[PDB]
Amino acid sequence: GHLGFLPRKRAASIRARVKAFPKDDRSKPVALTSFLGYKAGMTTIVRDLDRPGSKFHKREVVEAVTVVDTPPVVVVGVVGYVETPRGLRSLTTVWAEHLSDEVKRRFYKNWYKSKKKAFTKYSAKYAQDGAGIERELARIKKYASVVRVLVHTQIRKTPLAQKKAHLAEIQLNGGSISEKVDWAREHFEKTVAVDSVFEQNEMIDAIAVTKGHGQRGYHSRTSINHKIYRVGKGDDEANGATSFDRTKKTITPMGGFVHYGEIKNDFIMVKGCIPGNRKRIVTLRKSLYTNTSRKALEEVSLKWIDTASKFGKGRFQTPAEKHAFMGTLKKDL
RNA sequence: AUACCGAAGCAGAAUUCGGUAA
RNA sequence: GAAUGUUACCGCAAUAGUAAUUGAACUUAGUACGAGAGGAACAGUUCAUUCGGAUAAUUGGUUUGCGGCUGUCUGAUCAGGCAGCCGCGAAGCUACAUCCGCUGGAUUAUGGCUGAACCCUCUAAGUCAGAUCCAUGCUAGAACGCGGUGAUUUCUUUGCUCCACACAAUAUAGAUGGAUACGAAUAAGGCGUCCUUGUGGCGUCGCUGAACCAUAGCAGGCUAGCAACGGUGCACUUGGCGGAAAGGCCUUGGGUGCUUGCUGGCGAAUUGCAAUGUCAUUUUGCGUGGGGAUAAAUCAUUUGUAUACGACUUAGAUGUACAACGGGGUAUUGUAAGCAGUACUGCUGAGAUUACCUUUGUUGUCUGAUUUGU
Repeated sequence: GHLGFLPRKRAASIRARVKAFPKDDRSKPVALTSFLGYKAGMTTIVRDLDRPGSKFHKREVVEAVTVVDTPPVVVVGVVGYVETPRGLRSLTTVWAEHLSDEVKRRFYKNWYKSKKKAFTKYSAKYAQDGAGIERELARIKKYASVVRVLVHTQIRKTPLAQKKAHLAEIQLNGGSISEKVDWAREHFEKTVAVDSVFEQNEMIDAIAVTKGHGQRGYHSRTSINHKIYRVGKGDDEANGATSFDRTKKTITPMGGFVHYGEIKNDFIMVKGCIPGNRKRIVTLRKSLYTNTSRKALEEVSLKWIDTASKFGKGRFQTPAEKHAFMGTLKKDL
């Protein structure tokens, strides 16, 4: 057994705690250092191997790729940090004036029984000329060194019975922390898309809690060197609008995703599998730095995508395939 | 446990020796 | 899972566990070498084996649900009620399935530079290249670590909280004028000045704080006069600085006492020759007035990512919120009940189930007990 991955004690929460960020680039424009989303099932994808010298070089090759259910990231605040001899410390936290019901639920377990006195008087302080809630920005500018944005996911968009919001801190790539806080404030209550941070062929890393076998499993894990193959937009239609297979369909498997994960929002395709099963929230990061190897730098296309259901063994790809061979079906037509 | 140095009439391949190190 | 404020969310990390590993192919190659066969090599690329984490794209040992097969039989073909067998296949157990498994410093052995010991010297003063130690990363989080943040019982007869005054208990790891702020060197640094502004010139300081600020009044009162509007106890007000443990530093203007800077008038006694002769706050308790806000958690209900049992993850006090359904998709089966007679033929790839998604219309529910609170 691995010595580093011991003891095997289970994680304390579904969300995996991120404790490392890709340094701090003082020259890059302001951008998010990571992304948050939810994990769906898995599928299959094939692409052309442009890698030189490979056995399957310049040939179509099948690769296993998972699908991450990514809801839009709506900013709710930002957190500043200051260097100290006792380690990094969060000097001040601020919020985006207004908070959705899902965000308020995160602070409540018996939400229905509670009088729902969530963020309210704080908004009353904001409901004026600003003063303290505006001087906090100046205080952050004066002393802060690294600023982490505070965002939550649109859980109600995800097909999850649990409507409680999930929130985590994300560091800002850009320098000039004044610009960091200015951009964060301007983005208060705004919605951020995947294209604003990640991009196709980027070697992102995945971190999440492992599957529980029902103590084996249910522990946080980090997987690095995973290449994105296509930015997905499940809000629209015809997600399979690739250059090949001009018979546009949807990435959703027949009858919906197995067990759970009926995609109804943005999604992303990532090379290989991801730790943990569906219904688990997964955070994405740029993998610190980008390797210069062809396996990490080369860009890839996409073609065949499997759509047959897995509620059994799998056969039918689309409902329109059932005709001709079955003759008459008086029960239906 | 593998390799890093100096030497051999060590052309190359290849081989041996003194030190580091398990 | 027990305790410091109540509860909960997002964070930091003192600390500890460390992780990768070997071979193979191209191009540098038939190149340098070399009579000759034979055959280097850095760097750039492509794969798998040893080991580790994952998930099921596929595979794999792994809902009597669909077709029919035997027996006890309803009378009788339609039914298997009871005990199972041949094809398809999940649900999980669970691997013979798949991907991935990182880049920066200081060193040493070692190769040099400057340069004495005494021409030389990689070493004595230092330094460049350079594998063992630490960093990056991953895993847990002091449950005897820390920061920020959502809210602070509308009646315990202001209940909670911060303040003003106001009486007690509680004790001190131990006041009895003042922690009375640069940096850098110790084979030199300040101070005041000059400036043709520098590693500069001039005068000079240390050799201890054995000092600096203050220190006089019944333990510190009343009052009179002189010189200035300086010093200072205290309530305000304009503004700046301090985020490392900033929680302090002040700054403008008056207001109000003292002023021992100087000169006078008042009382000190009896504690009897002394008995620390009681003056600081740390915490907590009770009595009023000046304001501020009025919430949260457990069980229940349940969920299924979780699941040996705990635990964990959820939904709900009026909106497609919770949940039933048949429908729809999904998976499965290949000729079912009968009727058309030509000794199996059209309905009939049929009906069909469907613990996965789906909940479109109807329909039912939406209200309880306990606890917390500086």
